[PDB]
Formats: sequence, C-alpha cells, structure tokens
Amino acid sequence: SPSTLYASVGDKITITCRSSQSGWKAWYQQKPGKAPKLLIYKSSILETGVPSRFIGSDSGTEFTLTISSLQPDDFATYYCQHFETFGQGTRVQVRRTVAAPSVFIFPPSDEQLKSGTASVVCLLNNFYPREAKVQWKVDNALQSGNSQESVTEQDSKDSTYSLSSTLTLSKADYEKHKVYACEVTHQGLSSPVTKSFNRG
Amino acid sequence: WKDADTTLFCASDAKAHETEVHNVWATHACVPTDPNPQEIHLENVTENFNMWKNNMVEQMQEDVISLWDQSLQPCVKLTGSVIKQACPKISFDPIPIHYCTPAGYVILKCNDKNFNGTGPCKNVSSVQCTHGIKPVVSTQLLLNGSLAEEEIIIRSENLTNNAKTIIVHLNKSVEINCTRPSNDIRKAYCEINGTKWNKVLKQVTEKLKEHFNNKTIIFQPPSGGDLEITMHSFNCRGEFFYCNTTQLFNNTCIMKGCNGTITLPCKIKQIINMWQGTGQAMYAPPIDGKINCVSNITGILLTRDGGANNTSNETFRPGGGNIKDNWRSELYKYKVVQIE
Amino acid sequence: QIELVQSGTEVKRPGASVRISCASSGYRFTNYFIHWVRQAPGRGLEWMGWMNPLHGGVNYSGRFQGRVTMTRDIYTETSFMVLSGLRSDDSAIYFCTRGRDGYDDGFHPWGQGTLVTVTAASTKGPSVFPLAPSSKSTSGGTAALGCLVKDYFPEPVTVSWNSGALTSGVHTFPAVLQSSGLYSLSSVVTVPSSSLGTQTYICNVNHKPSNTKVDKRVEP
Ligand SMILES: *[C@@H]1O[C@H](CO)[C@@H](O)[C@H](O)[C@H]1NC(C)=O
Ligand SMILES: *[C@@H]1O[C@H](CO)[C@@H](O)[C@H](O)[C@H]1NC(C)=O
Ligand SMILES: *[C@@H]1O[C@H](CO)[C@@H](O)[C@H](O)[C@H]1NC(C)=O
Ligand SMILES: *[C@@H]1O[C@H](CO)[C@@H](O)[C@H](O)[C@H]1NC(C)=O
Ligand SMILES: *[C@@H]1O[C@H](CO)[C@@H](O)[C@H](O)[C@H]1NC(C)=O
Ligand SMILES: *[C@@H]1O[C@H](CO)[C@@H](O)[C@H](O)[C@H]1NC(C)=O
Ligand SMILES: *[C@@H]1O[C@H](CO)[C@@H](O)[C@H](O)[C@H]1NC(C)=O
Ligand SMILES: *[C@@H]1O[C@H](CO)[C@@H](O)[C@H](O)[C@H]1NC(C)=O
Repeated sequence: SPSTLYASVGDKITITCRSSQSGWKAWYQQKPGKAPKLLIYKSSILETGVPSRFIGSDSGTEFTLTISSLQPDDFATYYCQHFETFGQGTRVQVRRTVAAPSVFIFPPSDEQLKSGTASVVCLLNNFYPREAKVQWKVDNALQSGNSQESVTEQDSKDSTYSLSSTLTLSKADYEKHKVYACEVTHQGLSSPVTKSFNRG
Repeated sequence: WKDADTTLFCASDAKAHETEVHNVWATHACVPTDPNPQEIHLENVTENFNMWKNNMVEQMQEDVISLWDQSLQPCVKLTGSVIKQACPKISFDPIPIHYCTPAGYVILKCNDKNFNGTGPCKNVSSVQCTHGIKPVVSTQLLLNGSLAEEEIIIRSENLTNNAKTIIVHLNKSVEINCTRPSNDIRKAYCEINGTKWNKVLKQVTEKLKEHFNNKTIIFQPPSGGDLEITMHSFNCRGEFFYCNTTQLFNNTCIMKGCNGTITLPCKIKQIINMWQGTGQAMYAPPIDGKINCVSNITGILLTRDGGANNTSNETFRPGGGNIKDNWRSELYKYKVVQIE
Repeated sequence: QIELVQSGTEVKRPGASVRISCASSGYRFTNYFIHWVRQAPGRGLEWMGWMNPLHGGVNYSGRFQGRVTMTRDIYTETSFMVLSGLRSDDSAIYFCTRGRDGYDDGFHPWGQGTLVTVTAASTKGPSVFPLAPSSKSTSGGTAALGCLVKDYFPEPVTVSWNSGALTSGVHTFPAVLQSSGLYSLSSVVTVPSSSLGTQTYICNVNHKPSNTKVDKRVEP
C-alpha cells in the first residue's frame, strides 16, 4: 500500500500490507534488472547484512516495513510476502513539488504511412507525480485496446517523469478519420488538456 | 520440570532366536520391554505440546535409518560409487519399539481425546516409556498405527501454510489387502472395501470443511514426484510394493452405484530410491508364492495446493516421503522433560 | 557462497515449452525447498509453485496448473522448471529461490533470473520514423521532437542524438513488446523553438543484434 510512495532522503517511511491470517511475514527489495533481496523474515527479523534502518513489525492483521532514515539506495520497489502470496509492490520514489505535463502529439510520418501502419504518439513531458491518465479520441470516439504506454525512470536531476502513449492503427483506418486527439488528466492540471491535429 | 532433550533408549519384545530383521536389530540395540510399566496421572496440570518440534521423532528416525542400513541387503547400491554384493532374501515384519527416558527425565503424555498435537493439553500424564510403535515406512497412507480416540483429527504445523505436511488421524481403521499371487511376477494389487473407505473419506472431507471455511473440498492425484511418493509405497515381507492410489481418492464416489471392491494396481520394484541417504538400490526379484499382507489404513498424509485463496476450493493430494512425519503421527502425544 | 545459478535467455514460439535450469551450490541441496517465482512486466511477483528436492514432491499454483512441471537431479544439485503451451502472457523474468524451511525463514538466495519472451519473431533491425516538431507554436519557447524506433527484435536498441552531443532534455523510453511480438519505442527531446530552422537534429539508432545502424534527421 500503495503502488508508489514519494519521500526525501533522510525521511522515516512506513510501507503497510494487511492480511486476514498469520503468521510469518517477509519483506523483499528489488532493483531494476535484479532478483529480489530478502530484508525481513519472521515478521521482524533482519537478514544478516541488511542495514538496521530496515524495521519489520506485525500487529496481528497489519504488518509494516519501516525505513527509519531513507538513503539514496533505498529508492526501489518493496514486496511483502505471506507464504506464497506477494503484495502488489510499493515503489519508493523521490519527492518533489507538483509539475504538470507539457503535452505534445505527433502524427505518423509519411514515410511510415507508405507501409500500411500508422503510429500516433502522445508525449507527456517532465511531470510529477507519476500518476496520469491518457485518453485517445478519433473524431471524438474514444479508443481502447489499440494503445500502449511507457514511462521513464524518475529523472535523477529534476525528479520528473515522462510518458509516451502510442496509438496503433492500420493505414486503412488512419485514412478514414480526421481529428486525432490526445486527452491528458493530472494532479493540477486544473482541468484536462487536449492536443490534436487534423490529418494534413 | 522444564522442556529438554536427551538421547533416549529403546525397548521391545524381540527375540534372539528370530531370523526376522527388526528382532535382530532390537536384540543388540534395545532392551526388553518394561515388565511393569507405570503411568501416574498429574492432577490439574496444563502442559504445551508441539508434535512438529519434538526431538523424539529425530531420534526414532535415526534408529530406523540404522535399522534399515543394517538389515536390507540390496544386490546393487548406487551413489558415484556402484557397489555389487550378496542379496539373499530376508524375513521382514516390523515389531513395536518403545522409547524410554534415562534418569532425571520423564515423558509427558497427552490424553485429551480430541488433541490436535500443538495446543495446550489439559489431561496430562507421565510415563516411563511410550506405547509400542511399529516403524512402518510407507507413503500416502499410514499403516498399522494407533487410531484417534474420538473425532477424526487433522494435524498440521500450520494449516494455512501449504508447505506444511498434513496428517489425518482416522478414528476407524480400514483394511488394505495387498497380494502378489502365485506364481507377470512383479504384478500385484491391493483391495479395500469401497463402502468403508468411501464412508471414512466422506468424514475426512466433512472434517476438512470445518477447518477450511465452507470451502469446497476436492482430492486429486499427486502432481509430481518420485514413484515412492506418487504411489502408495511400502514394504511387505521384504518386497517393495508401489501401488497406484488414483481410485482411493475419488470424489465422484464421495450417489451412486459405484463403491464395490476397489482394487489398486501395484507392482513390486527391484530398483528403488533410498529413503535413508543419496541414491538407488537394486534388490533381488520377488520370492515365489503368495506375497500378502493385510494392513490397517490408520492415517493419511496430504498436501494442499497453494495459489488458491482467491478461489472457492481447497485441493488435497496424497503425499509424504518425509518419514519423520510417520513417526510424528504416533509420537504427537508425547514429549520429554528434565527434572530440576 | 550459497547460490543459485539459472540458465540463460529464451525466445520461444507461442505454443512451445521452455526448460529453465537452476543450479545449487554452497548448501545441503536436499534440506531446502525450491520455489519458482515470475515477474511479468504487469503483475509484480507471482509464485508458480514449490518443489521438495528430498523426493521431488511439488505443489503447483492452480493459476498455471497443468502447465508447469518442476523436477530435480540430486547428483548435479540442479532443479528444472518446464512451462508448457506458452503464450505472450508468459513473457516474463523467471526466478528460482531457496525456501529456508520452506516459507518460514525464506526466500534466500534467489537466482539471477531468466528472461523468457514468447514471440513468433526472429532477429530484425528497427525502422526509424521522425517525430517531427509541431509547426503550431511556440515562438521563443519549447518544441518537442523525436524518433519512433519501431518493429525490431530482440532487445536492445540504443538511441543518441547528434552523435552524443545532445543529452539535455532527452527521454528515451523503455521498449514495450507489441501485439505483433516486435519491440517498439520512441526517443524524444525538447529544444528551443528558435533552434528549429538553424540547428539540425538527428537520432542515432543502433541495434547490435541485427548489426543495424540508422541515422534519421528530424525536420522541419
Ligand atoms: C490446535 O489447537 C490449538 C489451540 O487450541 C490451535 O492454536 C491450533 O490452530 C490447532 N491446530 C489445528 C490443526 O487444529
Ligand atoms: C485422563 O485420561 C483418562 C483415561 O485414563 C480419560 O478418560 C480422562 O479424560 C482423563 N482424566 C481426567 C480426570 O480428566
Ligand atoms: C488392525 O485391525 C484392527 C484395528 O481396528 C485391530 O483389531 C488390530 O489389532 C489392528 N492391528 C494393528 C494396528 O497392528
Ligand atoms: C469419527 O469421527 C466422525 C467425525 O469426525 C464421526 O462422525 C464418527 O461418528 C466417528 N466414528 C466413530 C466410529 O467413532
Ligand atoms: C486377502 O486376499 C485375498 C483377496 O484376493 C483373499 O483370499 C483374502 O480373503 C483376503 N483377506 C482378507 C483378510 O481380507
Ligand atoms: C495411476 O492410474 C491412473 C489411472 O489411469 C493413471 O492415469 C496415472 O497415470 C497412474 N499414476 C501413476 C503411474 O503414478
Ligand atoms: C470413481 O467412482 C466410480 C467407481 O469406480 C466410477 O465412476 C469411476 O470410474 C471412479 N474413478 C476412477 C476409476 O478413476
Ligand atoms: C501390518 O500388520 C499386519 C498384522 O501384523 C502384518 O501382517 C502386515 O505385514 C503389516 N503391514 C506392513 C506393511 O508391515
């Protein structure tokens, strides 16, 4: 609870999961491209080599990983365990002030269009926090199934994120419609922002 | 007193003139049974027992390993070494072993009729030795042990944990009659009365519902493993039987017109995996004639599938192969203490 | 050195099976359960099942079941996980781990992981399409532009801008596997709008596995 958590170097933080039953809870840290590492077993026991700033507690039906002083290395994903089942995962991220995305939309190049597919890209640049909603519309019909997103790693200098959403159509489909709109929702952002173009 | 462990000693009604292999081990390794065993009830004592963390079991296991390594005579033993050697047939029939404490120690015994094996126990008594326990080494089904005094008892170090083995203690035993006939020589079979078994299995299932919400209870065959555990596996008269239990765990025949005589197919194997240590052991082929033994199914080893809490069902597959759990099913109501 | 070492990267067709190994050293092999656990870019960590090396006993997750078989060889101290009838769905990183008794103290250590990607695709260089800066605005503000690096396999692709000289404002996205089984991604950059008629902007795409280099000047 919950998927991302934002904090500063040197803050105390608490990560909480909840379970019906007992017993023994464990905690894992994972870094990109690496295996999970065991931190805490039997709800509150430190695995040898793990800094004592990592504290496990368990009050019956609610158990927590506390990091008493956040270090730069501790910005990572944390999983709770209770037998076979794992928590969703909490991503600990650098806290900064709110920043609204700058929004850009790109039609497909003519060069791509020649070969029977069309990608329509929507950029949301240098925003914070990570949470954002991107909705695609085509002559005002919202689309679904036909878009993928990717997000960058938090920028190490300004702590922001960037995101692309990519609509994929057939060219047959791209050419039968006109207005192509990208609609973005974000923590102020007072109201949703739309970038669009008319094919041509 | 307080909790503590110490090397136990054994005692049995075993004879020096017997060719039988347990007797021969018992003669040089155990003493005679207590010719006047005394049990004094301790009034108003409550005591905590844990059948799952009991040094008695580790010790009984050590004995039976020693017993088997001395007794069984495979033709070929394999680990990188291959050992070829004399493998004459032996007579093999387990007897009751008792486990006793030396001076300054006593064994506490739990007499709560519905004792699951971990809780406190409110009717505690002190013995000098255990009852007589046959060291039967089977998988899936526990054979030739004691019975639960009242209801059927589910035993587990923790039931919500799917890594923990489950022990069902039946309150009514059921015959299993396995025969290799005279005289295809490795082909054999067991028989169980459809009606008793299926009655007893429906009560097991009723008991499992009490433990698991009112979650619908299903049995399935084992998902995998060595033969020793995918089949009901046991030793009759020195011969190693391997028996397919698919038809014993049939939740169609929990109306209908189905029960009859259930007959399991078996075969006698010469090449087995050794339960004691590393590798394989090849034995001589079966003796001529009727190879038979009638055993009492007295408990069941199960494992419960994981990955199922977001789901309506619990699935139970017969297991074991951790022989220590066979000892636990009889030793659960005992525990050693030290005095002062 | 208690450790677990897994076999390497797998690319399998939809329908096929994968066999992943997991080699043990530094401990008594038969004393600890092996768990398998997957990380599918989508669903955190999911336990697939456990295997007891003593006797090969297993407990598989229903969520998979039928499809996973777990076996071991006691003499080589190696465990095996076969996942059958693969789907795109099963593209993930797969981990073995040592259950210390077998959840109570565990899981430690873990294998390094094994990437499995489920695709019809074979090795292929990317097409590179310009994401042209917009003509609508601004005058003395910020314009975005980029390269769409499309329809390649396997990973990785690298993108730099103006042969390494342009690093400020660059955001090169992670690849996502497309419906078609080919990776795709964009690299973008923000530049001054007063730059657009004077400075040229070029993305440098390298896909070593196909021995493909593409350079694309991005206009206008
Ligand atoms: C055994 O009884 C104890 C105490 O009453 C309880 O904590 C435990 O859950 C029980 N175990 C089983 C398997 O019923
Ligand atoms: C202790 O064991 C006896 C059997 O001798 C049993 O019937 C009874 O439940 C127990 N006695 C008392 C006084 O609780
Ligand atoms: C087997 O059958 C019944 C169990 O109810 C009993 O009469 C007999 O003594 C049993 N033998 C054992 C457990 O060795
Ligand atoms: C065994 O226990 C079950 C409940 O678990 C009960 O219904 C049955 O009457 C008992 N059977 C005998 C023969 O005591
Ligand atoms: C066991 O074996 C055969 C069945 O093939 C039969 O002759 C005999 O009656 C059976 N014995 C018992 C005790 O059921
Ligand atoms: C047991 O018998 C069933 C019945 O067909 C069969 O499907 C299964 O493969 C057998 N199990 C073994 C050999 O463990
Ligand atoms: C289960 O119950 C009955 C009796 O044999 C029958 O419908 C079915 O064949 C049994 N299952 C088997 C043999 O796997
Ligand atoms: C179970 O007990 C009976 C009666 O003593 C015996 O004939 C049989 O061999 C025993 N079973 C095993 C598997 O040892």
